[PDB]
Amino acid sequence: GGGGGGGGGG
Amino acid sequence: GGGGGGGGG
Amino acid sequence: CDLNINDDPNYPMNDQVTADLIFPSISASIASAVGGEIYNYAGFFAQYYEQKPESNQYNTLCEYTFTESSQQMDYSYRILFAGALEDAKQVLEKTTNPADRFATTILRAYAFQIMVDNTSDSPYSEALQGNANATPKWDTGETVYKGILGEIDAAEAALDGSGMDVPDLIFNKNIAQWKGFANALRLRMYLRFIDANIDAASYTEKVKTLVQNNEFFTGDVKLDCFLDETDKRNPWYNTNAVGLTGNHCAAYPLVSYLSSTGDPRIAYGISKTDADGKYVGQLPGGKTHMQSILGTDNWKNKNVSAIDYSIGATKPVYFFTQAELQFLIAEVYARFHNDDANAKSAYEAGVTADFAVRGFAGQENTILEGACAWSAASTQADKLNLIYMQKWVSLFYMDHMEAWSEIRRTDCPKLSSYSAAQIQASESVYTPGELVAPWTNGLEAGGLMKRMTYPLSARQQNVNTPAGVPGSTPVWWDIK
Amino acid sequence: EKALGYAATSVGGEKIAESRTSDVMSSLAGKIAGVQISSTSSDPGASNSVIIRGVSSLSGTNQPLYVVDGVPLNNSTVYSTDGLNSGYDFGNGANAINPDDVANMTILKGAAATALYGSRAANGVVMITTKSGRKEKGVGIEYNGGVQWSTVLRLPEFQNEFGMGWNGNHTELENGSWGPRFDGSMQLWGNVYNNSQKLKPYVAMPDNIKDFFDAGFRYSNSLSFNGATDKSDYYVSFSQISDDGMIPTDADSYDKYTFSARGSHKAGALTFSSSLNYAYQKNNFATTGQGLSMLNSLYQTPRDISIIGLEDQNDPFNTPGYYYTPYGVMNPYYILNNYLNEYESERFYGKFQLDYEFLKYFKFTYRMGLDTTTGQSDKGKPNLYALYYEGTPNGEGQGSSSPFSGETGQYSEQITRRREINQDIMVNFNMPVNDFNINALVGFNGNERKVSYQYSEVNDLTIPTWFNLKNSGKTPIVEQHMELRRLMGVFGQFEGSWKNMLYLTVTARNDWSSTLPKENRSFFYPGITGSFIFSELLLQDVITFGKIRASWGKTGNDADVYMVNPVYAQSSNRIPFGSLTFPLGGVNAYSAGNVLGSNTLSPEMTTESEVGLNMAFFKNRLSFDVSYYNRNTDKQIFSLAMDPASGYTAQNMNLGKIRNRGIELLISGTPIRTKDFSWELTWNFTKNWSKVISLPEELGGITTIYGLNGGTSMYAITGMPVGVFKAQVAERDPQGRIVVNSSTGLPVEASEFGICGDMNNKYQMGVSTNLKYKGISLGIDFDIRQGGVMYSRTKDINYFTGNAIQTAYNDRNPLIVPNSVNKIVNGENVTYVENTTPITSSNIYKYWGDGGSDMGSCFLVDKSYVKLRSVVLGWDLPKRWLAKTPFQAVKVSAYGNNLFVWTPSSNTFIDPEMTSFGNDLEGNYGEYTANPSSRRFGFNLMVKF
Amino acid sequence: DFFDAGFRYSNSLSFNGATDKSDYYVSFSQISDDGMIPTDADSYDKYTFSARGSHKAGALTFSSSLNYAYQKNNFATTGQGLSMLNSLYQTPRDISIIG
Ligand SMILES: *[C@H](CCOC(=O)CCCCCCCCC)OC(=O)CCCCCCCCC
Ligand SMILES: [Ca+2]
Ligand SMILES: [Ca+2]
Ligand SMILES: [Ca+2]
Ligand SMILES: [Mg+2]
Ligand SMILES: [Mg+2]
Repeated sequence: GGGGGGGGGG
Repeated sequence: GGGGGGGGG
Repeated sequence: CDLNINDDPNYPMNDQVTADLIFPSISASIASAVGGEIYNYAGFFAQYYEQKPESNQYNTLCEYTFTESSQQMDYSYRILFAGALEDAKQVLEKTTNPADRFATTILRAYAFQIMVDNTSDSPYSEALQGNANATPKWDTGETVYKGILGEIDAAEAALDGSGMDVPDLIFNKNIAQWKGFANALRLRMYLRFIDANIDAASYTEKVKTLVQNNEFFTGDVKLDCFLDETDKRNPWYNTNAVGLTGNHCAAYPLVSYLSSTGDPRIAYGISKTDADGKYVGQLPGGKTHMQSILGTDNWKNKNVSAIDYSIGATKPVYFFTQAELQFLIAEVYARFHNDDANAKSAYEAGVTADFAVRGFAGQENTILEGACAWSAASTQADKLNLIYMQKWVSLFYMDHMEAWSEIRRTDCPKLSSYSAAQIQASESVYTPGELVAPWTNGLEAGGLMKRMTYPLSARQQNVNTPAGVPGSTPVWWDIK
Repeated sequence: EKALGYAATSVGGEKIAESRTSDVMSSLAGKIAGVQISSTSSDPGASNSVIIRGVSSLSGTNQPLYVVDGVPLNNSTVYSTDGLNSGYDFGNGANAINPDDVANMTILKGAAATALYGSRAANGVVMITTKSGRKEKGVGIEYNGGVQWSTVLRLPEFQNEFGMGWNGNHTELENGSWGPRFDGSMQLWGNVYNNSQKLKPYVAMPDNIKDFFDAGFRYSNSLSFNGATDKSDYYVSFSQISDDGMIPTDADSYDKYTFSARGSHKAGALTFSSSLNYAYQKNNFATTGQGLSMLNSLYQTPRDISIIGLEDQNDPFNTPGYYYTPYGVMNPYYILNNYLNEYESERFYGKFQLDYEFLKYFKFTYRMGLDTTTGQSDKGKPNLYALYYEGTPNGEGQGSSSPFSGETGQYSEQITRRREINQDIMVNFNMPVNDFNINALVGFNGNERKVSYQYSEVNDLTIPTWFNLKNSGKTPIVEQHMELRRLMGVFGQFEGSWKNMLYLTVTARNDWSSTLPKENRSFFYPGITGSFIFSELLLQDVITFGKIRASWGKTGNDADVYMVNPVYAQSSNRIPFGSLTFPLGGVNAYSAGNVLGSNTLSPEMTTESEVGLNMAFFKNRLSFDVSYYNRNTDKQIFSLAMDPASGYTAQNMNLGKIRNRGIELLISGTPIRTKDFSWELTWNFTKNWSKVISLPEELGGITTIYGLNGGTSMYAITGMPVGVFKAQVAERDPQGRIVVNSSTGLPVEASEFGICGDMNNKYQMGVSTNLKYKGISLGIDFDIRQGGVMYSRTKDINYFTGNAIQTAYNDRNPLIVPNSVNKIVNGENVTYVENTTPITSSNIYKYWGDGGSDMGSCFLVDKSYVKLRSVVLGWDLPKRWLAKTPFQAVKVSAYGNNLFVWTPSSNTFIDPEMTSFGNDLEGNYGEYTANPSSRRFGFNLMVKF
Repeated sequence: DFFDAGFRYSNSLSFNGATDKSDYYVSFSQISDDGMIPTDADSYDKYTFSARGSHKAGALTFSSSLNYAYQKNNFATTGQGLSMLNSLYQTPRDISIIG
């Protein structure tokens, strides 16, 4: 499926 | 005011 | 109640959409992928950049721990086939202008060249059929190359002298430059067959005939139309500098090589470390290991050299750089003719062409008279290594999908024999420029990335999609 | 009526309204069998979901048809189309009705006799009936004045063992808590400003997130004016609501205003009545998402850092350039004080009805409805780059990894215009013969629904803070959109009756829809229902009521607008986290649309079978209702997923059957009843079986409903329930043991994603009690929903950030995953070996971020909960105290809603009544750091004049 | 001869009644005009709906008036450019305009 997301800083 | 234009002939 | 109101007013009438209106989409669709996420992961596989210590977007590309369900190229798969390849099919239905059909066929051909160079097989003879065939079979990569080369051939033979009447954001209606684009594509795919040892007799002679005619392109084959705006930027910059934060840092093979040769191009797209002011690359897949070994505050973003995104906002998308075209010629002379002086000439021409694009025009001599001087390449293998290692530098920050594929065809840069951990422990065993198998390597078989996974959308919706195979599986034209 | 032959429930306004919720529907959460009512979030003004007997529409219209008097009501929802980065919800069309105006609400659950309201009725019908006229004593003025607070209900349970850091090492700048075990020693933290830095004891601050919230406050004022004669009646009302919720500043805002005027006058056989209503709302929302949003920034806090110590902006260390952490987040008080996401809406709806009785047994009725709405969004965010990038750590000091790149400002505005028109012409015939009774109804329906909007956006703001389309030196982005659909139908409904014992009904309707292919607009759907009251003409007097029920029938349906003909869109390309759109560069371009049209479509047909039993005993002191239903929605037109290699990514075609079967059970009684005291108990039980039956084979048996790219995704798969989840699980050897990586210790991903449960509750139920002692009332309702799963980014971010108590698992010492093997692969030889590799301290942060041995599936969370839904304490004052006063009645009332939630052991993170993806099917995917749910409690004064 | 005959049909309905304590009026009006310039570019649609009521009860009288008004307009733009009439007048006296 579509949408994507980032990760975080660390 | 604001402008108008001539015609042609 | 007029019920005859189911014509979507948000779109034009289908008659008013002629082939001049559809055609400009094709070059842009392709460049969205090839200069975008495909360019992005290919940069990792070709070991140009690595994952920044302080962010986490691309851990699984660098450590080779993605899988088929990671959809690492579904966006591009959809753009190339349901964006570009469909628009192209519509163009060839709507116009009969052989010049337009020639540019359309070239761009269509290039699209299949990119998909095959990622997943070997590709839908082709049954693609773009709609409800007539929701589940097209995936042709073998040899059938696809052989077919689209014949398409280019038959579309060129169709030219009648008339001109292009479609908006051309690539060459601006210059039919000579389009023929040069196709012969450079012929040259690229002929060398793939040759080093795949498949009808290598013909394609050796055909590549010989091709380089003799010198009917190639001038400048770079690119899409030069981007603005530092919004939805108008270079895809790789738009995604990786606006959509996300800075994730890319310089990788160790590229940095050690540009440092060894004294290359001033080491300043283009790479930035000195914010901590000591030198150039540092990160060993592929070794972000977490470097933090483990050195500690948290000693392997931060400041301790590694960051990929510069500032030259990126309006940077064009490249389909075939001139330096790479010269380097292929250089190869054809060096190992199919007996012409060391034409080889040296095309080699030097490529290095000169690239020094000029990256803004160091007039400095090429620092490698053409120093460490990468053709004079000091004794064997015909030390010459080929030199042509290939400079082809690799040349394609950094220009066309990463090709860099990955030329690494795979020619297997140069060589894969080092030492591990990431052995290189980190004692640098002297490492030959600068050689690839390093990732420190964390999700490939049960080890080694370097050989292909992309089949797109998950095809997997779920097309029963005739080949079964997933590990990243280590070579593409039909890589045989060592 | 209640000669009905299918499940229905009646509630009067007093129950609707006693809860003093702003909304007519949310009070009924868990109070009616087969009616799944849920709020999208605790944010003021947000939408309410209402699904009746499961999901039939695969995308994506499952709300019931709201019918008010009785004209269809617009129930359109306004929520963000990108829930991942800018999640917000601004309300749904039913939230506009003022509950104080409701006399009766009747929910028709079954879809076998829907000839009266048409296709939309297959999702069920919510028939509301508004109050009319008196005469009473004395002037006819009722005032309700309310006040209520909201506080935060459930935050994730945190670890308070380790503080700011990464890899288990100390840090001065992290957005997380993988540091050392708390010392009490004095360490540094935060950025450095003017050669100075903050220094604090390294201790835990367990209340830090809890202390960040305020108390929401809400004040309401409602008035009504009433009167009647023997030929006429007149009602006029006004309601006012102003909510500023628990998140600090005024970003949680909802102002509701309504005005209504309803009248009827009879002159002979003719009756003309009319209702006209205006609704206002102003929503402001604290935007959610994975970027620079408030809650995402808030969860990414070390356990030792004082959050409420960050609000003072005259403290340089809190200014955006010197904020203590530069990792993809910002000072939450900055985001709330400097971002914008406002909505203002104006809405007019009403009806006109002309009744005329003629020739003893006939009655002509013309009824016409109009509902129109103008809504206007305004969102903006500052040019963070211009203001704070140069010269600060967070900053130029971060380079390309600064949260200010490329945050150059943005401002958009959109004006939506909605409009629906409904017209009914009917003729009724009602005549008794020899104990029989005949009631015929012949009618015509005409429907017209229209929506349009105008969007316009500018980026890269010249003056950093000003939000205006003039404030940019770059190209503006404009978009325009409009849809229009029409429907006409003719219908008939035959009611047969024998001696108030045997009731029979036959319904038939043919529709002509604009959204079906021109050669196939017409669809016909009949129905039949029966009711047999064996109470009457069965002695005792033990059985108050005994009625048996049965129904079989069909409801047809059309498709969404513009699904038949192919279109060409303005060329654009969707790339990860961006777009490339035409024009380029000076050229405009068109592209072939990715959704294949179809002119072979046929209509949708829902068929339902239902049988039911209703009995009362001991003069209604014991009463139960049981329904058994079998629902099949067939040929639903849907944009079905397709291989992009075909040239399109979807094809519109008629789907297979989506089946909903189950049981609806209600039991109530009054175990104690004296003159001054009564005690009632109510128990209702729903169990629904959901199953997609087939999805067209030719395109696969699977299709996405919502889902992240390479992440957890919710599907509709052929032989499985609606809303199947797939997510990454770890690899196992043939003998059950977990495969891990020889060198890192971390789990190894399996080849394919694993199925991980569905969206559906396995059962739902509620239990109520109601005490009345003289003037005092008490009501206590419990909502109980068990089973299913939902994606939770709140668990995601708290695992990743090292803040959830689970991540303190092994005292964070190096550990070998229990039962771990290594997969020894040589070419084609597979061998497994006991794993010797520990996960090092430095890598434990990543073990939990990925979701431990569970990997991605770890973040599918159990949907189950028991909830103290509402408690209402009412005191009706004795009529004697009001005599030398102007007052006819006075009732003080204390109440509380969403008061306490109980979840299984495994969910210590969210109130499962949460989404970021709207109030229908796609919302069931999960919550994407939706704002915390709240606990609400207040007072209400009622004053009759 | 270039001009047509504009056409307009109108429909107005009112509903009325009262008692000694109450009065109630409801009305609807529709107008559709297509003027004398040829084609439908000179058009006006007008719809109104109104409900007016009052109720007396004791010293207290409450009353309300609510109205909805719709219009759609199409204008044959005028002016010194490529407008209909400016084109119409700059016609030689020997040219058949209906041709
Ligand atoms: C949209 C739906 C399409 O259906 C119709 O055309 C309605 C026709 C029936 C008119 C009934 C008149 C009853 C007379 C007592 O409908 C519309 O867009 C509205 C068009 C105009 C209707 C005006 C209604 C006047 C009522 C006083
Ligand atoms: Ca607030
Ligand atoms: Ca412990
Ligand atoms: Ca006219
Ligand atoms: Mg397309
Ligand atoms: Mg190879």
